[PDB]
Parts: sequence; structure tokens; C-alpha cells
Amino acid sequence: MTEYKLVVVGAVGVGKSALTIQLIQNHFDSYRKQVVIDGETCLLDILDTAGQEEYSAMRDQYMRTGEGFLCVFAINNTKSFEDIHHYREQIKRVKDDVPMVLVGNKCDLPSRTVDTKQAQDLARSYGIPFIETSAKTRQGVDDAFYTLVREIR
Amino acid sequence: RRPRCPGDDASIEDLHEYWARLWNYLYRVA
Amino acid sequence: PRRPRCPGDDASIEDLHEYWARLWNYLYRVA
Ligand SMILES: Nc1nc2c(ncn2[C@@H]2O[C@H](COP(=O)(O)OP(=O)(O)NP(=O)(O)O)[C@@H](O)[C@H]2O)c(=O)[nH]1
Ligand SMILES: [Mg+2]
Ligand SMILES: [Mg+2]
Repeated sequence: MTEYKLVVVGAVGVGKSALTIQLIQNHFDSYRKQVVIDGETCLLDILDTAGQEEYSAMRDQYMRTGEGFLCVFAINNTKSFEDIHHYREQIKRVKDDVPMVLVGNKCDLPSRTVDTKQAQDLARSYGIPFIETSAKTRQGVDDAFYTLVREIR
Repeated sequence: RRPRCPGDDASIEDLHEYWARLWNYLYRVA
Repeated sequence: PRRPRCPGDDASIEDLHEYWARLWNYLYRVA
């Protein structure tokens, strides 16, 4: 019965759509999934944003309805990790203390340029939880979204 | 990829499903 | 709570935006 409007943000190619598709459809169209979080059936509505910047006023206003934000980087893409502050500031701006989860996606891949502590330093520094995920294997995907719910409430 | 409204007699569940599709559609057409 | 009517498949983006917002309010008010 309780609904959560979640927004997924991050650079081009980090796996925002993959995470959304993995959560909802269990694949590697619907933007809504019924989940059970700690015995309570919850409903997750997901906005899967674009990595490509369009400088759109109205896109910011659709983001504004979001209650929580997964900030996704890819662990083998340093530029995508460097982009993270821009997304956190983008979020705080459109929302005017916004619930957030740093997501390090593609943890299945061997060569990683961003280590766990380097990501977790930034996460503790912002005051937000951090989850490693793989849209490919589903590692930590439910954890990521279920943790964002816990962060909103 | 515009979603169609599922009807004036649509269930509340169906309207929620439609709302989430619209949210993404409207975001995308910018 | 007034259920907003289906916007019509020829609706402008502005009209669909209005309907989207009003639908959320409606779904909130009937929950
Ligand atoms: N190995 C691996 N590949 C992934 C993972 N997640 C996404 N990918 C791959 O990364 C590429 C881009 O993924 P996609 O979900 O489109 O990322 P996006 O952030 O939605 N891109 P955009 O911002 O342009 O819409 C795809 O080839 C996809 O298969 C993952 O967890 N592991
Ligand atoms: Mg995508
Ligand atoms: Mg990023």
C-alpha cells in the first residue's frame, strides 16, 4: 500500500537502466514493482534518468517528485565516479537533506579503478549508505533499492 | 513510446502502473 | 476525490503533464 518514488541518476553507461530492468523484470515496459521489505509489502516506482545532459527545465521538475535517489557510478569508470558530486548537487538543487544511496555498479567486472574504501570514504563523508551492485548478476540490487527505502523513511 | 491510459474504469493498480510509465515517458520527451 | 479522466491519446505534452500531476494527487487522496 505504501508507495516510494525512487530516482536513479548517474553518467552515461553506468547501468541505471540495467539496474532498473534487473529490479523490475529480473532480466539482463514497467517502472513499478511490488516488493516485500521486512514483512511489509511496498511498491517501488522508478524514474530511470538519462546520463546525457539535455539542460531541460522540465526534466528537473519530474526528478523533483522523487523521494530518494540512487547515485550510480561504475567501478571501472573513474570519470563516472568523479561525476558523483555534480549529481549530489544536482539532486540537492532540484529538491531544495535528500535521501540518497551511493551505488557502485558493475562489481562483477574484474578490473576496478574505484576501490571500496575510496567509494565508502565519499559515502561516510556525505552521510549516506553505500552498496556495491551488479545489474548483470543481481548482486546487491535488491539491497540497493531496499536500503534507499529505509533511507527515505 | 507514449503510454495509453488504461480506461476510465481502470483499477487503482492499473492507474499506478500507468502513472509510473508516464513519469518516465514525460521525463524522456523532456 | 475527483478522478481525473483519461487525457486522450492526442493530448499535448503540457496537458499530459497536468494529468500526470493530478493523477498522483488523486492516487494519494484515495490511498
Ligand atoms: N558487466 C556489467 N555490465 C553492465 C552492468 N550494468 C550495466 N552494464 C552494461 O553497461 C552498458 C550500459 O548499461 P545501461 O543500463 O544502458 O546504462 P545507463 O546508465 O542506463 N546508460 P544511459 O545513461 O545512456 O541511459 C550496457 O552494455 C550494459 O549491459 C553490470 O552490473 N555489469
Ligand atoms: Mg539508460
Ligand atoms: Mg556517476
